[PDB]
Amino acid sequence: DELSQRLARLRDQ
Amino acid sequence: MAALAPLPPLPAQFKSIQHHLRTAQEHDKRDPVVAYYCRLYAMQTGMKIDSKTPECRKFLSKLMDQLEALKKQLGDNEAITQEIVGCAHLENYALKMFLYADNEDRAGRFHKNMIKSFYTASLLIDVITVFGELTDENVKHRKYARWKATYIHNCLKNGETP
Repeated sequence: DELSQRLARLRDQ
Repeated sequence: MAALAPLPPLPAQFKSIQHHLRTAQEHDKRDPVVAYYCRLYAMQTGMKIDSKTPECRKFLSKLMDQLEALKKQLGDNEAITQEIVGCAHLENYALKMFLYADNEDRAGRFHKNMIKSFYTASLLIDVITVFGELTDENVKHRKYARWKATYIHNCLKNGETP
């Protein structure tokens, strides 16, 4: 979930 | 980010993204856009498989470190800011390798380059799922390419002609 958020931030959304 | 910057050992459960990660490393200087999306596919596949076992969460965290590092490096590159441009980039490159390997195949020239180009083309089609669902044509080229690669490889490995 810390991961899930880094991903969402990574993919600019 | 260093050339061949090491991740921790690959969890056994992530064995299916091993070659996507290798492809990423092999493109880290030649084509950082391909290297980036290859890692993105591996991240995203890894999460779905197992994102709660500790070893895996460690691996995934280190992989996101390289993604974030590489997003930084790429900046305002359109292939990153616009998904569809990234998709076209990977798709054109996959097709380029596939048409290369296919031409070799039709000429009866069987060798490591044509084998690797087939298999990488199929690895790139896997990666293209980060842009959305595969098309029927994606699916057929992927299966075709995986088949030729492992088949031609195993023939040559055993001194047989394909």
